[PDB]
Amino acid sequence: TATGVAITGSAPAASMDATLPAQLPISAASVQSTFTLNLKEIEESKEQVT
Amino acid sequence: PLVYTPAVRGGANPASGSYLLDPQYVNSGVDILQATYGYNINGTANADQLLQRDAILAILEYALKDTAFVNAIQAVAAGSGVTTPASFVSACVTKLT
Amino acid sequence: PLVYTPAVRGGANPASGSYLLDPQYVNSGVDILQATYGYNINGTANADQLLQRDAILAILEYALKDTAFVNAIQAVAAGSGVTTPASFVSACVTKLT
Amino acid sequence: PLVYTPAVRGGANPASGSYLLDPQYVNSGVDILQATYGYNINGTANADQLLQRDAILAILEYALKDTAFVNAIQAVAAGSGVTTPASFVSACVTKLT
Repeated sequence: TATGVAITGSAPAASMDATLPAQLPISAASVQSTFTLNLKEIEESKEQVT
Repeated sequence: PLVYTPAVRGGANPASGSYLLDPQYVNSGVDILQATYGYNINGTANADQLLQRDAILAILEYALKDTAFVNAIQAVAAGSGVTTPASFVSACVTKLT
Repeated sequence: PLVYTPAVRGGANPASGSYLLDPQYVNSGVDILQATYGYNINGTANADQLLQRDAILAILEYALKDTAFVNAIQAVAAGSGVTTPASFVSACVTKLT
Repeated sequence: PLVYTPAVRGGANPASGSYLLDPQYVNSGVDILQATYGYNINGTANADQLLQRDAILAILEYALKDTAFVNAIQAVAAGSGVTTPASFVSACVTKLT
């Protein structure tokens, strides 16, 4: 603050700024995907697709 | 029955174990906590202490930030006989039960 | 009337205003808390927030560590009309008044 | 309750889901089908669509091959008003119920 006092005044009260945090968290979750493919499906599709 | 999740948005159950609280502004917007909450360090949680951890986190996020709970815990501290503050916590346990 | 000095051994009123709470073991000796408490950040406390700050520390230095207060705030959450944890604090205000 | 197995001998539940039907000779004479049957391609079969799959494979294996079912479905098509065969199937669903 910057207030106006008299010329013979008495030095008004103090003030400062303030700095604040944000804290923005990540370790909770994760996006994922699965397949479940066989071992014989991979074999007969190496000769039956163009 | 209190259903509850940790109130920070994307950091609800931490994989590190150290649940870090977001800073809430207590005492009617004059002060600031900036707490954390470390999980299990002296054992496990044995299916009852999940309910006690359910109320420690709720009283530390939704209560101290509130302005009607702090004016109700103030009037207990200005009663009679409540000095040497193991009596303040024991005059508060008779009200709640 | 509650009159006390904060329970840390040599750091009651710091010069910086960043009062660091001692680490305490709250969930019946399972979970660690590790808070701080930054002082006046939106002006001074005008002798009414100076009384509420005397009470917020008392629920934080002493009460969450105690094993009889946490059982009382456990049984409030097991009421038949307490869900949605902003009505959890309105269910313990009425006990404290 | 229907008890049923896929009619081709060594190929009942295939790995890839492409259940190749064995060819049947359908018109009691002169034709052949050589169908297949792909399994779950637009989801899964959720415990009721197994029963519909239990009856589609029975009407496709043991019914089109028969000579008294193809004569029973012949006489419905020579009925009254059974034209534009989206109504042939709707005049057959009234007989089955």
